[PDB]
Amino acid sequence: TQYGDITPAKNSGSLVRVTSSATAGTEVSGTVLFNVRNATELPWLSGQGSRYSKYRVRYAHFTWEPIVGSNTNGEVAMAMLYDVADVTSITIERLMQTRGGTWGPIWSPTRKRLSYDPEHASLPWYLSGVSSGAAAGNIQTPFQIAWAAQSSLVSTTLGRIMAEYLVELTDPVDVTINQ
Amino acid sequence: DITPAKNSGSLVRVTSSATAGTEVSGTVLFNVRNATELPWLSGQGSRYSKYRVRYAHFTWEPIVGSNTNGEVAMAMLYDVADVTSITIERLMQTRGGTWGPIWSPTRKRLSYDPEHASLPWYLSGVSSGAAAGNIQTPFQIAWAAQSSLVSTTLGRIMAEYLVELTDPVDVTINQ
Amino acid sequence: DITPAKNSGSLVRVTSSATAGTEVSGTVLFNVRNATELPWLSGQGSRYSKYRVRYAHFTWEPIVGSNTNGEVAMAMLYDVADVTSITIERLMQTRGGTWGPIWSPTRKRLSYDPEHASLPWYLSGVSSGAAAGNIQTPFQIAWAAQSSLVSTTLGRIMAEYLVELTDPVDVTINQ
Amino acid sequence: GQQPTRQVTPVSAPAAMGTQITYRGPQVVTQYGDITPAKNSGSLVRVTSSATAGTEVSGTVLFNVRNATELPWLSGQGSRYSKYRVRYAHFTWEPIVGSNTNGEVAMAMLYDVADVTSITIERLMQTRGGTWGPIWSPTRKRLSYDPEHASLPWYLSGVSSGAAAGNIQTPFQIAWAAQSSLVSTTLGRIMAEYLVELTDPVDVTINQ
Amino acid sequence: TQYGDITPAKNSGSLVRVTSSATAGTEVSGTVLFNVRNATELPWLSGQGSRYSKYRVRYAHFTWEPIVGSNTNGEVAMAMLYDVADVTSITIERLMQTRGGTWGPIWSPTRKRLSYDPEHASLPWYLSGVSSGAAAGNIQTPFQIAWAAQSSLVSTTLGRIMAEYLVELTDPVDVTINQ
Amino acid sequence: DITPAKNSGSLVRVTSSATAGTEVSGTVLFNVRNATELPWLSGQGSRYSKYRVRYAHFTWEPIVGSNTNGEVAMAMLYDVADVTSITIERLMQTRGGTWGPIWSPTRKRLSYDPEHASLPWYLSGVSSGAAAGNIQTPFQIAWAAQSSLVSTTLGRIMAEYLVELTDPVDVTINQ
Repeated sequence: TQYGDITPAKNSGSLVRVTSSATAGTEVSGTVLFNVRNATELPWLSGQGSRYSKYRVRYAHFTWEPIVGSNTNGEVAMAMLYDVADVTSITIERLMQTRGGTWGPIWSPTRKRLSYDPEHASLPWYLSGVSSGAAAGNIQTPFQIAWAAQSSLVSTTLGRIMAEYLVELTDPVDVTINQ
Repeated sequence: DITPAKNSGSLVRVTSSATAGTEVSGTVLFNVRNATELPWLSGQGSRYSKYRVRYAHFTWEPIVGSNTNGEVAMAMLYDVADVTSITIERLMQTRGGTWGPIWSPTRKRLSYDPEHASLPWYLSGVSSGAAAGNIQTPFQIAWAAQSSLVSTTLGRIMAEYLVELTDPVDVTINQ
Repeated sequence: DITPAKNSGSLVRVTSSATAGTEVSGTVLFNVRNATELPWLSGQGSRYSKYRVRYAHFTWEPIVGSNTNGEVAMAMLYDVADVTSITIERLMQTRGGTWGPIWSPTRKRLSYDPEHASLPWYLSGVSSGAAAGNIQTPFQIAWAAQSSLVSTTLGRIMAEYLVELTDPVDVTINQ
Repeated sequence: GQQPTRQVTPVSAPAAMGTQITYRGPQVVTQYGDITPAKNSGSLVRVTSSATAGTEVSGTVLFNVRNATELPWLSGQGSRYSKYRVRYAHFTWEPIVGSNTNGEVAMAMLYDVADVTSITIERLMQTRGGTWGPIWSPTRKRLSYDPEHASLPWYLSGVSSGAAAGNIQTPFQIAWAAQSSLVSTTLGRIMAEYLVELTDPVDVTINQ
Repeated sequence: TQYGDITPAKNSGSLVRVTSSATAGTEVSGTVLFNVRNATELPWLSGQGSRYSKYRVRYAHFTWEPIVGSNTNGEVAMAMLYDVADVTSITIERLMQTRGGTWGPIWSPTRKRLSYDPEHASLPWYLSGVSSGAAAGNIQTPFQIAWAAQSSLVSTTLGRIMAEYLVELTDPVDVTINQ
Repeated sequence: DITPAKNSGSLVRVTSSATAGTEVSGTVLFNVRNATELPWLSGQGSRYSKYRVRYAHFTWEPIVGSNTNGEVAMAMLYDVADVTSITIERLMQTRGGTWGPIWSPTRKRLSYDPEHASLPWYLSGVSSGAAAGNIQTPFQIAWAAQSSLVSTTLGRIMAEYLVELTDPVDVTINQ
């Protein structure tokens, strides 16, 4: 197969901004879908997912980016999920029991990054689509990043979750038709 | 253990718009259980659990004279969901886009790219729904055409394929 | 570190002159940020600082019947400044000139010559001006056509390319 | 028996992190060809907090042999040569604040003298060269120039006003953005070590 | 790439006629752009620049051609510039400090010729154009020849500046469109 | 020391006879100083003393629809003197004869045979006379055409060449 058939998208960026609960010390959870179509958290990537039919993730590393001082009193955790249907009960003690679970103090930048395991992809090429539904979801997104944090600080942004990746897109499509 | 089904056939017959010059668009699902456009193949799909496409080539087949005006276009889609907003200009910027005058037999052909199958073996099923559809259909052919003629049949979209089927199943159960 | 964007698309749609037999000319800038004629590509150009063209092939796409009179012509220009005095006879004596009856799909194609790029990597920018333009655009397609028909759309100018982009940039900043 | 179940890593933060820097002097040498390598280092920008707490502050720097504002030393060299090119250039963040402080910083590379608006942290993070981190800590990964992708084999030592003229005289720019709970306080500086090759001498008076 | 794609233009010719100031002993300056489009000083070359899109200079040597006797009292100087914007303050003492600067007595034909340095070209292929402006200028012309002379003689032509070159043109264009 | 000038262009535009079906004939001198049909080249010929043709290919370029009647023909002549009695039937029995329906782009092309140049290097001159002409022109293209249409322009005769020039000369002197 010739050159060009696969287009690599290598870049990084802020996945999400993690901000504390309005009630001091209350865990805050979240789940982020890794898509070429998640325009909210993967803008740069989304602008391309939209113009290609299929895609696959070559590699993706996630890390915690703190933006609060050393005296802050919080904790953070991340793990990788592979079922779009898994969206509840995201607690810290649970992420610490699921694949890649990384926990640490709020002020500390992640040392041992969390990474995608491609050799276990549920399928060769995922679809650049938006069809709602659990099944449809798992066929359009390879994995998700579950996270949970907590802090005595009230309604303050603690930091972000960074992502350094490289994904390959294939089969160009018209932005409009492709939706 | 793996059976190859090699054949060809007419997928669809394209008819001019009621309003001259206006575009007519469409989309065809490529699978072993598409009785409407891939009849011959359906007789096979009906008796095997899984399958995958080895190769598939699509072309334009004219019925009109070289004088007729208008043009055709085709491209490949890989999502049962996308079936709207199809137009020549758009198909032209889509994977595999072929085109040309309506009276002329397509030069370059539209071919399937197995290297990027979303999955090794697709299901010979008929379940409804977007997902259920993407699991049963490797791809679809999007097409659009327009002609100065009115409500006349311009031509057909042709298909030449080789499909590998596997895991035989009683036709009645498999549905 | 270098991303290839391979695709095709319709650049322009050429329409007959108000005065039959009279020539209609035009010029298309080839770059990653040309939303008008290279839409699909623009979505890429918008998110990369630099780029360069690996290969690009242009052709004539007829919409009219083989009976129609007139002819088309294309050539490559390498200066955003030159946009006047374009005529068939002239394009024919310009680098890469292709031509032929209006109803006929171009035989030989117009191809890009990277061996002579004015520079290694062009900027994905939108600044106005001749210079700023030559720094952002590797070349343009000049075309001219004439037909016995009146104010009718003759055909489209097609493009097939492979572009290598580099140095990603946030879409908002890059403008 | 089996392998470990987890991996523990001790982490710690000091009251304040920083860096002392002693200037050793610029390095210049004439060589065969017309080539003459200029090597130097220093402060690029003095990054100071927004008057409105928590608000983002930003900006960009042109890498020029004739940018008397931020690269004064380099200007002296630029004024005497006609052309040049960058061998390497690395930029880095240096904190003046205690680890107690809140905020973050980020920087990346741009290649069009015209792109100088809408600079923000979240946006620099998705731009090539993106580096970032809590404001109080020196930047681990540095920002380096990529000369293999230069648009010009040799850039010009000129000062013409255009946007194009600017891109013909500048190989790249440093975008940066930061925010902090502190108000109108100088957060830190962006340092730079680089090496450029000047060529084709010219009387300074004329080179303008 | 095949034969013919690049057309070599090898020749020489008079660049400029250097004539003295109306006021005895006053330095006279000048700048000459090396273009396939400078019809005033590079006629032979210009007639081709006009019919090609791009071009590059393989080599170019400049020399002083005196046409006044040994008893004449003057001096001449040349140097090479690479910024079209550099056009003022052209004095002899300054050319003698810029690249290739050659100075000598008026009656004496240049011995050590001044030459273009291609390995330092700002760009691979220059444009055969005329768009005014500094930037546009530097993209259409690779370099210029700055010169200055002076002599007790009044308003008399001292000599010429010769040029022996070889430039390669590429991408034919219609003479009219190309402007 | 030897410069190659590679390009193409329109030589002549052929127009139908006043009397339908009647033949229209013509002949084009191929040289570096033919401002009328080889303009671009003239700008080169004007500044070189000698030259020789590396390769030259001529073709028919239609402007009419596939319905139009009539035919075209071309052949190569090697004597400035011969310009009379040109007719299709005759060109067909002459070296390099190409032909075909008027609306159809020539299949086989007319090519120059350098192996038999009457001389190594031809002069870039403009002197009048048969001899003076044969010394300055390596060959000419004879053509003839006829069509059912009346006084309409049928098409153009195209040329693609590579010419080697030598011994530069000031344009003014060289004439």
